[PDB]
Amino acid sequence: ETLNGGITDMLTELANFEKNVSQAIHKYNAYRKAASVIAKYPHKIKSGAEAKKLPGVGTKIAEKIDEFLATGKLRKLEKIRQDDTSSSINFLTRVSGIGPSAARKFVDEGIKTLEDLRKNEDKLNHHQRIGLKYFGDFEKRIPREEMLQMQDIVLNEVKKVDSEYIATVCGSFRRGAESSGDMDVLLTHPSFTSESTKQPKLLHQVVEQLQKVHFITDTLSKGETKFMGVCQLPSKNDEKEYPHRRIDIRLIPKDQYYCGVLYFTGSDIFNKNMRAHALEKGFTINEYTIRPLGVTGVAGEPLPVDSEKDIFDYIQWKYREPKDRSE
DNA sequence: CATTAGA
DNA sequence: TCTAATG
Ligand code: NA
Ligand code: NI
Ligand code: NI
Repeated sequence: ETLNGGITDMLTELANFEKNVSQAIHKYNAYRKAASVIAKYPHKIKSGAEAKKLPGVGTKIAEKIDEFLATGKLRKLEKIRQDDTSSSINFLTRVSGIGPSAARKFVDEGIKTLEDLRKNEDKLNHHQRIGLKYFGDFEKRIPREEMLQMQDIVLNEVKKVDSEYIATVCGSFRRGAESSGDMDVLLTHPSFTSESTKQPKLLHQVVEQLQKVHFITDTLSKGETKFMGVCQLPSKNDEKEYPHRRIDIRLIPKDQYYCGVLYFTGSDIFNKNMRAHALEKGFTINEYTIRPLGVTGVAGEPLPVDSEKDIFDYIQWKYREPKDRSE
């Protein structure tokens, strides 16, 4: 957590680069397990040789570790940091819609910057285009103050359309966060579950709703179970307009809400820990359900859930307010 | 880890 | 169809 920092950080710096600027899936894959295991080791790596005893640690990384340890740097680490092409790749990546593949592609073309990106707006797809348009807002944080306003509106229309609608704004927001990065909206309806062969319109209704009243302004990707867009708060009585903010709505079988609800609510660790618990308590938890464990090794049979409580009761745990779902 | 776009 | 990119 801190005695192997410099090792874990450089190593990750190492991993990410092969992953991105290079196409070395394995190397990359190599750098991460080590940085993973060099992470769990309870003592101060004092030498490569020392490290080396590790699993996944070979001659290459170890050699590396000696250099880092000896001198407070790595050349391999310094050259790349310096490298313009590689730089650029990391940057271009920042364009929502922009992935390593395309970032590499734009580069060879000579598209390095932001401006280079604009000047060839033609070269981008919708997504990337959108992203291009809202790069500054895109990167900005979401004050809960606003998260407050946002949610308001959204349950509003949701309701408006059909009163049978269940919207919940999940994630860090849900957990009290003073700030967020995009809103996540969990959506369900009775009239939609596990079997009941869809009702794409269900999602459909609501997205339309939001646009209709101007909350929704763009479309990043619209599917029959997963929308992904952008949004904006009606810029007041002037002098102050709201920054474009990402958005995502998702339909779900009413019979698997809460797990997902629970799940998407985190925290990652809260989840992981609770789930870990369910295991002892003879259960299995995941994003869509809750099945009791059969000694045979495993088992199935999704237990009925009506609320965040049910899952709790099941694994006979203390109800934890989302506030305190931190871990 | 699944959904969407896209070519 | 596969491959990319988001979450
Ligand atoms: Na990106
Ligand atoms: Ni368009
Ligand atoms: Ni979200």
